[PDB]
Amino acid sequence: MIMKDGIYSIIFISNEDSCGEGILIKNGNMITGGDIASVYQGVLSEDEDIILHVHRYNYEIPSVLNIEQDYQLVIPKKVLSNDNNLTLHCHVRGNEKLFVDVYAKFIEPLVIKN
Amino acid sequence: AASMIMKDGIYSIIFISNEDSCGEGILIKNGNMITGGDIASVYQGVLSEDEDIILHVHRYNYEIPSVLNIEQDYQLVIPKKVLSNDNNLTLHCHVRGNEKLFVDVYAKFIEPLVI
Amino acid sequence: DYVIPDSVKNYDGEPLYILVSLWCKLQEKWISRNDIAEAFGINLRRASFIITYISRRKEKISFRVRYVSYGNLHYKRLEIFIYDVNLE
Repeated sequence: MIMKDGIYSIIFISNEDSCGEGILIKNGNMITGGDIASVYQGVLSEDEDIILHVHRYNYEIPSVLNIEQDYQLVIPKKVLSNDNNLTLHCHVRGNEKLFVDVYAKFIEPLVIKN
Repeated sequence: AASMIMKDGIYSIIFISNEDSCGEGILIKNGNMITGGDIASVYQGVLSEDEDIILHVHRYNYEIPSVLNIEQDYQLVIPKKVLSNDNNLTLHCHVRGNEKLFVDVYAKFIEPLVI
Repeated sequence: DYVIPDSVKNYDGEPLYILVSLWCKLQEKWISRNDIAEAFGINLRRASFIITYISRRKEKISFRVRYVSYGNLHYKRLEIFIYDVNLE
């Protein structure tokens, strides 16, 4: 159905085989999260694919996609569900040959509900 | 000299315990809500808007020990006042019900929220 | 995977974090992320986590940890100094 509000840990692996770990938080249609070198935000327009903006705050550590500016990721809705496990294929906007595979694991609901 | 409600957004945090155990994480502030996590734990709290913030800490990765070496859920107390600075914050956060157990948190603002 | 410095060649069997700690002890100096990644041919994400994990194994490793200005490049980084290691 529709993805659960709460806190998720994510694992991601790119086509250039770099991998990394982060957290992700969903609060309604708002998606936010980050890892050791970059952070991300997006809104669920709930009718399209989700555009996720990736911002680098630590350039001493390379992007798993080895992009050294801000970029956008495409996440398709089709695969999002209310399960406690999720697997996602997310490519760079305007370049399908560049991508990350995400495994999301649900940890906990949110403290103030809806 | 400013109250704990300061900029909404995403923060990177570095923390060191009283026994010099450490970690790296991110933290998101959104209205009266605090959420974040690292490689082994997640944390949440409500800004009661008059008191100290109670922050609930839960470990999800049992391959890695808690930075305070606590083997169940615990709570941290985050002080009302925070004192501020330019995109930098340093916080003393002790464990609820035991003040000798604590973490020093170094937080850096990354970005506002998209909405 | 990782390489083992000639400094500690004769410890092949020990887990990575013991191996790193022992190497650190042999430097007698404040070690950062970049020092470690260099010497063990691992990437930086991995190097960071190793420091984090070591700092949580106090029954094995006796150390200190400061968070300090470098550069700069007006930032601070975690550095670690490892007193010694217990293998019994």
